[PDB]
Amino acid sequence: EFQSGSCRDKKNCKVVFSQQELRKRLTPLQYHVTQEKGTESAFEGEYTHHKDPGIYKCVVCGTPLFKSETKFDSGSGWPSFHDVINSEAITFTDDFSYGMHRVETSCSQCGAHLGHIFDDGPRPTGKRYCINSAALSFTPAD
Ligand SMILES: [Zn+2]
Repeated sequence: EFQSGSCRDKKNCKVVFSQQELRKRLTPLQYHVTQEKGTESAFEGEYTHHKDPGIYKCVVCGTPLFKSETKFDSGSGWPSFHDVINSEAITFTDDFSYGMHRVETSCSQCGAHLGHIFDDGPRPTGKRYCINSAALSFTPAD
């Protein structure tokens, strides 16, 4: 009666890298977050206080995820966006850890763990995509 598994669990990701390639190409924190559903510490991420115009992509596979124009300061300690470039890029699953309910967000293309989505976001969506800095790469606007 709930949603579970990324495309890695289902062994049907469109993009698959070997763990060996990812160990070299990602920092230990980026690897832990995206590959082991880790969470960076509050305010650990470069992109938390970062307001330059551009596009944030999945740090693993490069799929575009978030526009700078939806980024906002949630005071939470992690990057926060009120919308996604398009929802087909995200796998939403139910997270029941710690005796609470949250919706985890993962990349639908490679399965990377990104973060969570909450209902305390600003207008116009009311959504907060709460995303690890270490799950993202940033491409500055032209
Ligand atoms: Zn990805």
